[PDB]
Order: sequence, then C-alpha cells, then structure tokens
Amino acid sequence: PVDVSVSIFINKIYGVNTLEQTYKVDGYIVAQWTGKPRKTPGDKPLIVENTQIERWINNGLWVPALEFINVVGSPDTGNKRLMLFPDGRVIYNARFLGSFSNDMDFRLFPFDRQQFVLELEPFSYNNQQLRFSDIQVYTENIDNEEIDEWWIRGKASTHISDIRYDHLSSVQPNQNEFSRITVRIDAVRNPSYYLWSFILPLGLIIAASWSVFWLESFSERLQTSFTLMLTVVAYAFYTSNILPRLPYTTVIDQMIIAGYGSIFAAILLIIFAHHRQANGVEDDLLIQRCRLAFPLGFLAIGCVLVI
Amino acid sequence: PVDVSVSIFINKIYGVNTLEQTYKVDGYIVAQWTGKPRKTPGDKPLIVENTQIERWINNGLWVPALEFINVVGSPDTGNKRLMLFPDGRVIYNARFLGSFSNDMDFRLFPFDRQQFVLELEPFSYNNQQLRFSDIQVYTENIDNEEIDEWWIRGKASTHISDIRYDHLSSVQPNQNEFSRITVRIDAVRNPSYYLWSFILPLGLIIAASWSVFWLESFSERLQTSFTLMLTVVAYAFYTSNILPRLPYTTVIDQMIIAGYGSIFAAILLIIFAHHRQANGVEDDLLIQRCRLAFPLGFLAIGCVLVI
Amino acid sequence: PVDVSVSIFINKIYGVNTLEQTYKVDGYIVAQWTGKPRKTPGDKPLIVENTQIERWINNGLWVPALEFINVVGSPDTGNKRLMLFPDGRVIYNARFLGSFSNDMDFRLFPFDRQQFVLELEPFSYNNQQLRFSDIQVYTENIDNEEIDEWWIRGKASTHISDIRYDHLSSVQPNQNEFSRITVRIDAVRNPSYYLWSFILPLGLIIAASWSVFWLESFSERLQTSFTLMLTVVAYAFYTSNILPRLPYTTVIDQMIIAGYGSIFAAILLIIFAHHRQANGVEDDLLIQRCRLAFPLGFLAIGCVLVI
Amino acid sequence: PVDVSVSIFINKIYGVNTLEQTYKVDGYIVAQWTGKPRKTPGDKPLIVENTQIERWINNGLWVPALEFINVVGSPDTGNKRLMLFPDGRVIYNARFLGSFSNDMDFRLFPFDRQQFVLELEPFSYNNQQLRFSDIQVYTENIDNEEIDEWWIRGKASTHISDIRYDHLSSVQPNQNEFSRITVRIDAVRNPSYYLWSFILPLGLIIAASWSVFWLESFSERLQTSFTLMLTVVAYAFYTSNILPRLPYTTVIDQMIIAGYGSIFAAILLIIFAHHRQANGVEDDLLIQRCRLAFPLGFLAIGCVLVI
Amino acid sequence: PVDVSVSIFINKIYGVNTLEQTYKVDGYIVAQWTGKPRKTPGDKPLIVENTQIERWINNGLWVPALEFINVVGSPDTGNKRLMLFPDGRVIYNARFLGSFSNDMDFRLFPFDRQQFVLELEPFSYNNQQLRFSDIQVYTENIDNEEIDEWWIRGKASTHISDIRYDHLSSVQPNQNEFSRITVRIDAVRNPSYYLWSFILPLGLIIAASWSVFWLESFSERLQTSFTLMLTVVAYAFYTSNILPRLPYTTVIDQMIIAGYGSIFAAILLIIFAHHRQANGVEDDLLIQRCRLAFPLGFLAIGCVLVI
Repeated sequence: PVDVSVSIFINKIYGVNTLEQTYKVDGYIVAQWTGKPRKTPGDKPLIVENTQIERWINNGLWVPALEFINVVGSPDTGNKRLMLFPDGRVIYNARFLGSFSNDMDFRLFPFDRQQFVLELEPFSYNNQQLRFSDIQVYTENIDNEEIDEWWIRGKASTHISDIRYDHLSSVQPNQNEFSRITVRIDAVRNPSYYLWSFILPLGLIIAASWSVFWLESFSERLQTSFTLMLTVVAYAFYTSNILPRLPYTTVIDQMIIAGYGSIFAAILLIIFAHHRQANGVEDDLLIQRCRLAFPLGFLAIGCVLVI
Repeated sequence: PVDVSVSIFINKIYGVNTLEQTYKVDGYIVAQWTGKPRKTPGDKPLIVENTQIERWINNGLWVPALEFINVVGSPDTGNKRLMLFPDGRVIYNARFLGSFSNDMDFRLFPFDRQQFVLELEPFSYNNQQLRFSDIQVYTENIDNEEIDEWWIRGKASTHISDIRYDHLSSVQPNQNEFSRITVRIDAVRNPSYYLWSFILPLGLIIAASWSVFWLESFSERLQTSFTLMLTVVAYAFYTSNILPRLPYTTVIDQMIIAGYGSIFAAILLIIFAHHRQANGVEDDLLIQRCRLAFPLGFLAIGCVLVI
Repeated sequence: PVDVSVSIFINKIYGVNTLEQTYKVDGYIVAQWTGKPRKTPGDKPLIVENTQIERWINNGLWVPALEFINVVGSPDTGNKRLMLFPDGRVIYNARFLGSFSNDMDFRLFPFDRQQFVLELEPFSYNNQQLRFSDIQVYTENIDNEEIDEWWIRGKASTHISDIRYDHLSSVQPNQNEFSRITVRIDAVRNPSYYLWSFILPLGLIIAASWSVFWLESFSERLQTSFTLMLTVVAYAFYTSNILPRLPYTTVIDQMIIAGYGSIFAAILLIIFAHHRQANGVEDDLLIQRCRLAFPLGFLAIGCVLVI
Repeated sequence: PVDVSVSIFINKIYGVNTLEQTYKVDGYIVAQWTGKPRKTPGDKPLIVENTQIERWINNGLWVPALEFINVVGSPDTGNKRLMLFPDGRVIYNARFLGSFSNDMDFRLFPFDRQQFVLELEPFSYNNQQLRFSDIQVYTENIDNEEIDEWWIRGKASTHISDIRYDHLSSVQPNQNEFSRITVRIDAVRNPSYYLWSFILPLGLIIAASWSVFWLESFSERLQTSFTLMLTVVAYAFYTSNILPRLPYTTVIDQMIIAGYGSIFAAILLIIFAHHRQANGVEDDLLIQRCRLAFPLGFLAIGCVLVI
Repeated sequence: PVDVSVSIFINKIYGVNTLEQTYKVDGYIVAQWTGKPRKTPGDKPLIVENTQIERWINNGLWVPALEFINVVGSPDTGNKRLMLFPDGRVIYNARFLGSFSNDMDFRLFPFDRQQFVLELEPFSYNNQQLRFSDIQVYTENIDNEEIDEWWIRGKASTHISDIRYDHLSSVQPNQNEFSRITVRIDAVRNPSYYLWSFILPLGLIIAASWSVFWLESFSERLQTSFTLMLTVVAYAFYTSNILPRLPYTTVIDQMIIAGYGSIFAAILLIIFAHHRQANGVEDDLLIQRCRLAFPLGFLAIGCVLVI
C-alpha cells in the first residue's frame, strides 16, 4: 500500500445550479507519493508537462487516476504537471474544473445552509495498493466580502474514509474496497436579495389584503378582490424561475400560498357578510370590523409561516 | 460465443428532460469475459488505465465496444480500467454519463409513473461471437428520501433479449442478430410541488368563478368576469414552461381548460339572465340562484377531470 | 468508379428546432463496397473497431469519408466498425447523430407538413472515382403511436442524384461533379396541443369581444374594452416563445391580429355609437343591436382566417 | 511569396445572435497553391483525407493554417481534403462552421441592413512568405425566397487587403505585416414579422390612448388611464427578449416610449382639465375637445418617430 | 531564471456574464525567450505550426505552459506558432479565447465601472526557473464608438507581481513562489439603455402614484391603488432577468422598492384620511392636499435613492 498525500487548493466555487443540485468547483489537486528511486539529469527535479506525461505513462511510469465520485461527466482538466525527484518521490499537480453533485436540502431557500462536497477516490487501486495518508485542503483563495452569493463559513473539513463496493464483489473476491477522501465546505446563502426583493412585497400585498375590507359596499369589494388575485397571480409567476422543485414547500412558496389563502379569506368573509343579512335589512358591523383583528391574526399566521 | 458478464452500477439519475424525453444517467459498467490465458508479471492482476488501454487494443488485445442503443450522441465517458488476470479472464470497468431516451407517457403529469431504460448491446459482435450471460444491476447509490423529484420504486429489472436487425441483413446473410440487455428502473414523480403550487390556485380561482355570481347587477358582473379571464390568462401563461407538448391533455391543462369553460359559462349565464327579461321588467331569480348549484356541479366536473 | 451500397437506419428523429430549422437525427450508416481481395486470418471476416480503423487508414486502406451536406457542424459520431471480408468486399458501419438543416415552410404552424432531409455525399471522390449504386433506408425504429410530436407519414423516399459544383471548377477542369443521396422523410406535426391550448382560448376571448356590447352605457363599455386589450396583450405575450419568425403570418398570429382587430372594432363602434347622438338626445338602437350580427360576421372572418 | 488562390463557398448563414453580434456561417474553403513538383502514383492526383493530412504535415509537407480573424473560439471544422498533383500544385479543401463577429449597427431594428464579414488571414506566414492572389466567393447555395429571416442582397464583395500589426513589431523588426481577405455579404432583415406583430398593436394602443378622452367625468378617466399603463407595461414586457441593448434607441423602443408619453400626456391633460375649474363651477370644453387634435398631433409625432 | 517577454494582443472583449461574473476575452499571446543556440535550415527562422509543436516538445524542446489563473475551465485555444531562430531566441505565439472571472462590484448597475483582469502565470516553473521580464499589452483592436455595451476607458495597465503559494509549500520547501502578470483593463458600462428604458418608466409610474390622490372619494381610490400595485408588480417582473443577485441593492431595485413604498404610502394615507372622520362627518382637506407636497417629498426621496 503506497502512501499518497493529497492537497486540494480550491480556487473558486460558483455556478450553484439549484435546479440540478450541481455546483462548479475550480481548483488544483496535488498528489505526493514515493516510488522506486531513479536517475534524473542533475539534482534538479524533472518536470513533465501536459501532453508529455502520457508518453511517460506509456513508457511504464505509474501515475494513478484519482477520480471524483460526485462529479458530473468528466472534469474539464487543464494543465497537468509531474515532478520526478532524484530522491524517489513523485508529485502530480493538476488543474481541474468540475460540476459536482450533492444532496442539497432546501428547507429554507433564502436562509439555506449546505455543504459543498468534493469526493475523491482512486479509480482502480484498492486500499492494499494505494492508501491516502493525509489531506490538507487550502481553502484560501475563497473569501467572503459580503458581495458573494454564498458566504463560505469556516475552513474546509477533511475526512479520509474507507468504502466498500457491492458491484466489485463479483470481480474481486475479498479486496473490493477503496480508500476515499471527502472534503466538505460549509456554506450559507446570502439572504439579503430575497429579503429585500421577494419577501417585503409579499408583506405589502398581504397588508393590502388586510386593507381591502375598508370599503362600505359589497360589489366593488368583490371587484377589488378579483383585481388582487390577479396581482397575487402576477407576482406568483414572478419568482417562478429562481428556485428548484421539492416535495416540501420553501419559504417564498408558503408566502405565496399564504397570500392566496388571504385573498380567498377576503372572498369568504365578504360573501358571508353579504349573507349575514337574514331578511336583507340587517347591517354588517361585527364581521366588517375585521380591519384590526384579521391583520393581527394573519401577522401571527405569517410569524408561524416564517418560523 | 464468448460469455460476457455485465454489472451496471447506477450512481445517480437526474436531468429528466420532459421536453425531449431524455434523462442523464451516471454510473459504472463492468464487463467480465474469459479469453486465452496469458503471462502477467507475478500473480498480481495487470491493471491498465485510461489512455493506455488503446495501446493494448492496437497491440491486438480484444476489447469489445458495448454501445448504448437509446443514448443521445456518445456517452461522455470518464476513467476506464482493464484488469488482465493470469487465470485468463479480463475485466473492463468504465465510468459513463449518458443522455438516454425513452418513450415517456405523460398521461398524468403530476402523478406520472415511467421507467428509465438503459439498453446495452455489442456494436459489432453478434450472438455467435459474443453472448451476454447475466446482468446484475446494483441500483444501490440510488435512494429516495422524500426530497428527490423522482421516487425510485423497487429494484431495477434486468432483461437479456435477442434482437434481429433488418438493415444488417444486406451485409450479413444469416447472422445479423445481436444480443441485448434492457435495464428498466421504475420511477414515480413527486407530485407534492404540483399539488401545492399548480393545482390548489386553480381550485381557488374556480371557486372565485363560482362566487362571481353574487353581484346584483349585470354590468359590473361583466367587468368582474373580464377581470377574471385576465386572471385565468395570467395563470395560464404561468405553468407554460414546465411540461412538454403532447396530443392528449395533461392534468394541469384540463384544469386550465376547465377554468376557461367556467369563466365563459359565467359569461353565458349572465347574458342569458339579462335576456330572460322578456319585456325588460321580469326579474332574475331562478337563474341567479346558481350560487350553490353551479359550484357543486363544477365540483362534480372537476372530480371527473381529476379522475 | 467503385460501386458503393448505402443503408441508412434512422434510429430516432427529435429536437426539431423550429427557430433555426434544424433537427437532430440519430442513426446508423452502412457503406458496402468491393475492392481488391485480401488475406484474412481464417474465413472469418476481420472486424476493426473504433480508434483502430485509423491505423488501417494510415497503413493504406481505402475508407471514404461520406459527409453530410445539410449537417450543422460535424456529426457527433459514436462507434465505427470496418468488416474486411476474404471475398474482397468492405463494410463500413457507423453510428451518427447530427443536427441537420432543411428549408422548413411554416405556412400552417399547428398543421404543418414538412420533410426531414438527410443529404449524403462523398467529400472528395467524384462520380468517376466513387458511385452510389443504391440506398435502402430502414425507417423502422421510427413509429408514431399518437403521443409523438411529429407523425411520420409513410416510408422514407430515397433519391440518387448527380450534382455539379461551381467552386470546384477552378481546381478540377472537367470532373468537378459528385454523386449524392437525398433521403426525404415526410412528417406532419401533431396539432392537438395547439388546438386544445392555443386556439380555443382565442375563440373564447373573441366571443367575449362579441359579448362586450351588452352593456347599456358607454363609459364602462370603454373600461371593459381596455381591460380586454390587456387580456389580449397578456395572451399575446403568451405563445410568443413557441414558434419561429417568418415574413408571412402563421395561424396563431392571424388569430392574435384578429383579436386585436376585434377589440378595436369594439372601440370604434362604441365611439361611433356615442357620436351618433346628433344633438345629444338621440338613442343608440340600430348600432347597439350588433350582439348577433357582429358575432356571426366575425365567425365568417375567423372561418376565412382559418381556411 | 507563394501565390495562394482562395475560393469560399458559403453554404448557409444563420443563427444571427443580435445579443452578441455573432452569426454562424457554414461553408467550404479551398486553397490552391503551387510548390515543388513531386512524384505521385500514376497521373491520378493523390487525395489525402482527414486524420491523414496530419501525417503528411509531420512528414514535412507544407500546409498553411488559414485562420479566421473575426471568429469566436475555433471553427468546428469537419472533413478536410488535400489533393497533391503531379504537376506541382496543392489544393486544400475544408469544411468549416464558425461563429463570426461583426460590428452590427442596429439603427432601425425592424429595417436593419448589415453585412456579414468573413475575415481570413494566414496565421504565421507574412506577405513575403504567402500572398493571396485572388478570391472568388461562390455565394450560390444562399438564396432568398421571402421566407428567410434575412434577405441576402446581391453578390458577395471580395477584398484583398494588407494589414500591419503592432504586437508583432517586437518579435519581427521590419516584416510584421500580413495579407488578408475580407468577404462582405450585404443582408437586409425581413421586417414583415415586426410590422405585423410588434408595431401595429402599438398603433392600436396609442389610438386607444387617443380615445380615452371620450369619457365625460374625471375619476373613471383616471381609472381607465391606470388600466392603460398596465396595458402598456404588459406589452412593454412583451418584446423585451428579441433585441439587443444599445446606447441609442431602436424603433420598437421609441414606440414604447411614445406610448408611455401618450398615456402620461393623458394624465396631465385630465388633471389640468380638473384644475381648469377656477371656482369649481367652470366646465371643461376647449381642453376636452382634444379627441380630434391630439390624435392628429400624435400621428405627426409618430411619423417623426418612424422616419 | 530565463527571461520571458510577453505581449498580449486583446482582440475583443464580450460576453460579460453578470450572473457568473465571467467575461469572454479573445486575443493572442506572444512569449519571447532565449535558450541555447541551434542550427536551422538557412538563416530563415523555423516556423512550427499547430499539431506539430507537440512533436518538438516530445523531442525535447522546452516550451513553457503559461496558464491563466482566473480562467473558467481551459481556454479554447486556436492556432499556435513556434518560431525558432538561428540567433537562439524562441517566440511562441498563440490564439486564445477564455472565460475569465473577476470580483465585479455592482454598486451602481446602470453606471458600473469595473476592470477586466487577465492573470497569467507559469504553471510549473517558479521564479528561479522562469521570470517574466516585461509585458506590453496591445489593446488596439478594442475601440469604443458609442454603440458598444462597455466603453473601454484608457489603456490597459500591466503589472508584474510575485506570488507565493501555501499549497506548494508541502512539495517545495523554500521555492514555492511564482512570477505572475496582471493585466487590468478599466471599463465602464453604457448606461443609456437602462436610463431610457428601465428608469424613466419608474419616474412615470411614481408620478402616477403621486397623481392617484386627485380622486374625491375613497373606494375607487382604493381600487385605483390596487390597479397600481398590479402595474408595479408587472413592471417588477419586468427587469427581473437582466441583473445578478447581490447582498446590497442595485439602482433599479431601489427604484422598485421605492415604487412599492410609494403605492403603500398611498394606501396608508387614504386609510388614515378615511379614519380622520372622528364622527363620520368631518371632511378631509389637510391630508387630501398632498397632491403637491408628497410629490416633491418623494422627488427628494428619489434624489436620495439615485445619489
């Protein structure tokens, strides 16, 4: 089991496709291992660049293919470097961009807190043939300055795990198990755009839904309420292209459903108020005085639907 | 006919393009076959990695090209591995991403139940030259946890079929027939997003279409009904970008057509009620009392259009 | 002139980009020719797979490059096969996906009838050096089952034509002429989605445009008509993203222009009716009784604009 | 200075990205030059196809790389052909698709007249090492038949120019200058779609803006005018996705700004008419009679904003 | 430390993805260095073109890989040239397109002033093995002519810096430090499109929000205000697809929030005016006379929200 030391320098994280739960990570990967000693020209290390490492591999030099488990497709790799040292150690540096996938949990879409996971593993060599000793992830080029769409909180957690595989049991009897590296970078979404553009107008429209009751006759109350639905429909088609589709309901969508329930509540109370006239002569006072009780009640409802 | 054992490990299924009936499958494919025995360095199996299997193929090593029948383009393959054993068996492991196509049937778009089909077949070698013995599909990394947009129900069904070809009859007289593997993974769509965002507002708008009749004069009934159409038009341009185009009509679209038929029904009954005045003096009572019969009738109509 | 027999197996046709008049065709192409006889190992034909035909080509084996004339870019080819027979014939099988272009005529966009054209031609070898003998196109995997967005009507017509070129006259004096194969697959669009979602609401909105006249006073007639425009504007921004842009006007767009002309017609008749008051006292009866003549007249107009 | 004869056969021009000022050109390029005479097998010219010219180039055959100056990225080249003649001349044929860029001037977006520019130049060889003798551009497969989105007017103008470079002065003292070919194909946009879908409804809405004044009281005039803005806003979000963004204002956008200025003009005249009541008793006649002077005045304004 | 002279000719800058803070730069890069003298055929410099430099690199010729630090993926390189001189100097010319990233600061989105940064650095050779002497950036093909979406102000600033790396300390003890080149091209956005299409209608709608108060009764004031919200909602879904998402609020979005605050302000003053009736008989004069004080106050507010 040859010892391999991995260093992952995360250049930048961007392109968080919330639709597909993918995110593009750019960076560098550096693998250090020690093999047989060899003769180099001088004591200078021998640097082999891209479109030239492949000739050394065809010659018989051992370069492992450290794949990414959670990647989409194949990483659009850039330059690659191979330093052969006269001491006997080999350093493989590479630049990678990749669309990585993760099980993002969108419980609170404005206020989300996920982790970007890079999962690195040897493709063919098991634990008895290649073992990852340690990884230090240099998340240093990543920095939040309150303009970034994701605040990257803290450092990056590194984990060296050992993973067995069911599908390699048929081809390998007892050694079908691979070493693996998990790099988790905890990030929180910047909620200020959604707070200042997609939530405050819901508050204004729901306040308007409270203020619709101030009219003293029923027909233009109905016309006002149908104008409102339209308004709520227009702003519901607004914010229909920013967020993914999940079984449970994200915060913007409870606000939209709360707006729908409000406008309808207005419908049912004005129809009931029109039908409180038992003989067509009794006025509407106790149910028409909901201009201060219904607003506070739906403030409580909205406080529930935010918490 | 050399026996080939195939193991397909489905890593993840995503990107279901309902527009094009394509879906991206990531995974690994492992082909086991047995050829002539050979001399390897030691009893250790010889592992040949990517950009190095091609040299062995050019040397004269037999590696079949197991194509995907239902794939879009060519699969964006990643790392590939070839283990040559001193016993005499060869194991070809490969990582594939592919846009696969299937005849998806969108009878009930919120409540759909399809199957993702991976169709694997040798490209050039017929049944007399290469026969698939067995396939076990390790659908294990796939798991539903009620956040996924598709619930993957049960295991994956495997089928080894034998398929003849008409276009290879002109070039091969009697042996133009190929072995084939069909892997079907039954999946059901998560309907909760469509139920809680795209169907309940139809219920509210159609209930509003029922409540439009409570006004006691005809002109602002017409103005209210024209406001409503607009509302139904706005929400009909909503949900115009989520679903494909088919000959028959999916559940959201019967709800939209039902809304159109409702609003118009409101138009025709209020024009008829205005024209029930035979001499301009007869009032409208029996046709204006549809605030409790028309709603239940269209509840029955909606129950038909959901079932 | 070596005789080449071509067999094109159309796997599936999809992705009809009406914007760009391109469509993606997946399939296989099989070229049969006869050259010098050669010695093969045994009487078994020699099969040469992908990333190995190129070595035979570099050795000196003659493989023509049968290009597609009407393709966009280069076809994303998959696996390729070359059978060399001891008899003396060579069979080149290949799997191709291509974005093909054609002069689509969108006279009736819901009810369109076009033909998908695959135009195949040798890239460098003229008629005196390579002649296409016959083509049989196996359009068999293509089948309509009334869910497909295009019904493929009948078989595929094959045509072997002879095409001269002006730009190759300067480099080739008398033989600048190439053989060519045209494969035309006649298809008709499935109109049921457009009939049941994009035409019937025009009928409802135009019927509403007829029913706008039932109001007995002029000001709220104007307000209703301005609400209607908005409605027609909203549904005109609907269906603005499904169809291409042409000089002449497709069926949906005559319906939209007919709706605009209707609503305006309503404007001009109500302004004229308000101005039929010569001294401000004469009522409006003969021009206000267009609730049964204007609807039938625009039924005739719509029958013209559909036929 | 070796003489190179270029023939560019433009197959088709499409994909005019007005957003990015790029357009995709498909076609063929044929370079004729004369070098040292050579021995070929027979008097038949020797044809070298794609993935085989590179071996001749590595052998020592001189093939220049005729780059495109105004291309986006690298051209997605297809098949390439190299005819070596026993006489001594070499013909390099190639099929190219490219995203080409040009300084498109969108002064009149419905009625635009631009030119598609293909700029071809040797990458490394200056004028003293490679000189373009003549170019004839065979724009023949391009034809307008009044369905195309661009009418291609006339032939293609060819220009052989000589261009110096500042950045190659530091590496080449006196010969840093390259020959160049400019091919300009003048095209005019098909305006009929914009005339019949994006300009006539502006005329109808502005005519409605003229007809808003016919109401005899002020409050519902204001409500009608606020309905109108909404209408103008809805149709202003319509046609927000077809055209690029420029400093000056294209014809659709002067029509939208003219509509905004109209509706507001209606606002200011009805507020002024309500404020012409000096003591609340004086009626509004001279400023309310703008139902025939304001429409003709804004006909003149629109005639200015079209010309 | 071999001296390398770099010349970067920026052909064109376009495709500024404000969503991803990426921009596509096309251009040429020319590296001059001096190595061992060599024998060339004649005194003519030896030019080695693309798909032929790699053979010289495999032979043993030293060509450094000058990577881009801030690039997305790998640059879609085009033609490459290598001039070997008999004097002893080597010139490597290359054509590159790249998606480059930068920390764009969107404080004033119509009136933005950023800088496009190209960051060039040797991939493997440190300062002791390769040192950049000087760079002159020939920003000459870039020119503004008041049609471009970005005005490129002034020349391009060049900077030769020295950058240490933490992740290369584990593999290189004392020399882990690389020379680097930063090219900054200051650009300002063309604001005229946003001024003439996305800001002036906000002024008109807010002026309408001021003029809503002229009605003399409360119910249709409320209906007018609900029509207005809808208007503000429709134009708020307008301009929802042009700009990125940031923590702080860009100029269009303060205008949208200012419009929301206006319409609501109208709501609260008309509810308060209706509630200033202490016994239902006191009229509303002092709070209804805000048709000239509220407009100027919100002119001051808008002057704050623009400055």
